[PDB]
Amino acid sequence: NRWVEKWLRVYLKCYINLILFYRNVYPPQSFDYTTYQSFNLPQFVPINRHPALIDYIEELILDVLSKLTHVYRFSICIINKKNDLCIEKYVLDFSELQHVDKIITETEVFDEFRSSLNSLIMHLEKLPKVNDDTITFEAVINAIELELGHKLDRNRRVDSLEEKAEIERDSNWVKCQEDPKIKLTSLVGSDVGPLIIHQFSEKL
Amino acid sequence: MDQKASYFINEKLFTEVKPVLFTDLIHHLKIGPSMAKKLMFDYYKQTTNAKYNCVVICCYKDQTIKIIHDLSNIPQQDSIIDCFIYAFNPMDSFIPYYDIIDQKDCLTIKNSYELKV
Amino acid sequence: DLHMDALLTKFNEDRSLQDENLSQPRTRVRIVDDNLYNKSNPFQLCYKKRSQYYHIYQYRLKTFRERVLKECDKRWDAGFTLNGQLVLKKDKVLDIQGNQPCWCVGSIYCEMKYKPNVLDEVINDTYGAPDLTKSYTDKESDEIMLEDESGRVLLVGDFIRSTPFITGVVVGILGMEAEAGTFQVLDICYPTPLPQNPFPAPTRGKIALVSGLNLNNTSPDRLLRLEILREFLMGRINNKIDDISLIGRLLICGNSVDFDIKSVNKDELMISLTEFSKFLHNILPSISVDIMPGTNDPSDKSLPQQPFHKSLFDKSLESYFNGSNKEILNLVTNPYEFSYNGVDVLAVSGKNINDICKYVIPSNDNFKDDIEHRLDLMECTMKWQNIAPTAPDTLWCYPYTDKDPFVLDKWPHVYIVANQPYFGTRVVEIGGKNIKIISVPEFSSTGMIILLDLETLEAETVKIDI
Amino acid sequence: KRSTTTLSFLIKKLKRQKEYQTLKTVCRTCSYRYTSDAGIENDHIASKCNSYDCPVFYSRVKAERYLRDNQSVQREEALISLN
Ligand code: SF4
Repeated sequence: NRWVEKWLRVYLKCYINLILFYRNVYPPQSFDYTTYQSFNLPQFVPINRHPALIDYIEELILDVLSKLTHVYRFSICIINKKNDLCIEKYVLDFSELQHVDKIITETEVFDEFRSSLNSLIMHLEKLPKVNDDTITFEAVINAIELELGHKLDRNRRVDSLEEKAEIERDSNWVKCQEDPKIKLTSLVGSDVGPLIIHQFSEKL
Repeated sequence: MDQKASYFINEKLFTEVKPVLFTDLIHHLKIGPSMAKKLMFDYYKQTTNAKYNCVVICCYKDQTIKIIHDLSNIPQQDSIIDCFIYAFNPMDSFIPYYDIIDQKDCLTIKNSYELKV
Repeated sequence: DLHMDALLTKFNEDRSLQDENLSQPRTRVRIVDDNLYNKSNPFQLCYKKRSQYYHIYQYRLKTFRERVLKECDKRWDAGFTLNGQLVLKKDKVLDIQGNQPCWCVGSIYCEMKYKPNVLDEVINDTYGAPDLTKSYTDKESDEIMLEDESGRVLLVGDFIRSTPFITGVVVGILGMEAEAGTFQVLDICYPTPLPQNPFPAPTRGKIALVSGLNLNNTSPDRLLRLEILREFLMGRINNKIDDISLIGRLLICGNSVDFDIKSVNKDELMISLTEFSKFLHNILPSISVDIMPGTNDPSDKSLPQQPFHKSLFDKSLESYFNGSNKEILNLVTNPYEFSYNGVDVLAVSGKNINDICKYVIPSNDNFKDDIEHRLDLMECTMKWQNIAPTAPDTLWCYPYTDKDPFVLDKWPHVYIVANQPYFGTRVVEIGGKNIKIISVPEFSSTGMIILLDLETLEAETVKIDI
Repeated sequence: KRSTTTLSFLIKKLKRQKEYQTLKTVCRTCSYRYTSDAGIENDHIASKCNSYDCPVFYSRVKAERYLRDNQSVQREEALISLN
């Protein structure tokens, strides 16, 4: 957790921004290609410049990093708005992540991130174009041993910003279930020492 | 060699998704630019399963270098002095990456001075 | 005329595959700088030493007046008669009164109002800037005076109209008073011609002129163009070593990185400098590199910008910065005079001409933002022997003491002004000497590089699409 | 060999210098009302204005004091690190 958090946050930011841009979740005019977005990105990743969207993405990534000790799968679901049905699912496996109980040069980490993001972009390019006008996205995680929404039964008298952040992050999730022609396409992840991440995608 | 180069290009194009340049062949096989361009052209053939985008550039007269985009209407075809394949792009946006390269023995032109330590 | 595959088959299948031994690579032509260690770099100042414009103005006025008086004495010497009568010498502006020709020396006074865009830019970043347009509209114009410490006279006529002028420039007006305190203009004298080094007749190589790299974290196409330039300079693309090996040196003339200094942090600038260092390390073993500070580069806002630093570069370049390896890498002051194989070339990043062009002058009725107008401005800069006519804009406090380096002391063989919107070359004959003026365009947009021959002084352009 | 602290030093110094240049340009443009001049002797006259009713004067004098401030020691530190 020394340098793992920063690289993981950068990778999550690149992943979310690429998925938003290439699936037309937000207008392409609001995205710009850049390498610095308060962190040196491994590539020229198109990052949205809407302040509310940036804050939302950063908060979600921080929450996921906080809960990383108990979550083994992070998914961004693409759901239509005419009906609440998921049409595309991108799964980011976290099978123990090779957690650093006790850390490697940044160059190889960025090279592996470049390979994984290039695989993701190559998969996304061949997908059919998605129309504008109310296509939206959704975030779902798969947990091992946790229970959220139950930390507000003691009146949670906050004292500092850390306690308020913990309370708001515990209460910002709801319980969901596991739920044809589902097509599974495995992608390229990172095989570096500290970070062992597997990438998946779903269609239909 | 048409075998090591093809294997390296296939690896760098499919195993680790990254655009491959002819300069990559120059640095890997320790060959001159002309041999690298010929090997790239050879790999362009025998490609019944085409799963990449070719980035081709041509050299005009008056020392002008252009990147072909339209691929249908190339202006001033009579003034072309050279045309080759610059890279194989597995994605749509080229956007390559550049790193530190040790040109110990792959240099075709060297400056008159030598690095003194 | 044919499909792309046909051209690829025609060109690639007939590859030469010759002369590429790769064990004995062709040696680049040797190009040296005679000013690497000689003495007294005029533009090398001390930042620690640090309004002082009064002394600079006095020195400039004295030197220019002395030179113009010498030229006038050479040209308008006693005994020179006009068509009707003899011309007299007048020391003060008030002595030119009569129906006889006469000449006097004084500074030129013009309006030179600021452009509205500059006014808006400075107003938006001051927090209390007044309506500066009122300063120009209250006066509500188009005239030129001649100030020589005794008054001013209006310079009417036609010879004075067809010449661009900047305030503070002294001249040798020779005319006739006609009907009022307005003085006609018939001939104009400039400072006496300066010495020039002899042309080194003789083999000889060329030098590449590139400026305006503008390495930004938002535009990746500029990185592609820089990589293509790196490949072309190494002979990987042209495949004609017999011509590539003649390019002795590469010259970057500023604007390596583009950023907003008002809102910037260390990380993104460090990323850009690491990219620049990667390019340098990948190009240094094949060719020598000379780097110049730019207007938007991380160097002093004034015009005499000192060399960058030994730092701000990757650790892979630490071998070149040990001090012994200066012929392959050299960081230099923004204005400099390279003695390339005896060919003295003066290089300016273009801040002076850019600062002159931000003024709207209600004069010179007989170009608007054209290459010809800027070329005429540069020619006037050589004529006036003043690199920076607009001292309050380009120059800073304490340029020097009693000897301003920006006043020319020796005309160079080749004059370079970089970071210009358009490219253009023009040779001018001033006092029997020949100076070549080169306008280097920006590389970020229309990324042309100028190949200057050191044996015949011909500038050929190389254009890279993307 | 240090590209972190020196880069911040240059960032601060260049921001200060550009702010000072903008203030001087504004003062020169305002003094054009009286001087009707653009070159030298206009900025010299503008530098002698001591109007207490305009914030630009306060900003200009603050910037001038800050240029002559301890930044001289900061420049010396940069010189030592560069060497
Ligand atoms: S008064 Fe305010 S505005 Fe007028 S010159 Fe002095 S500072 Fe500039």
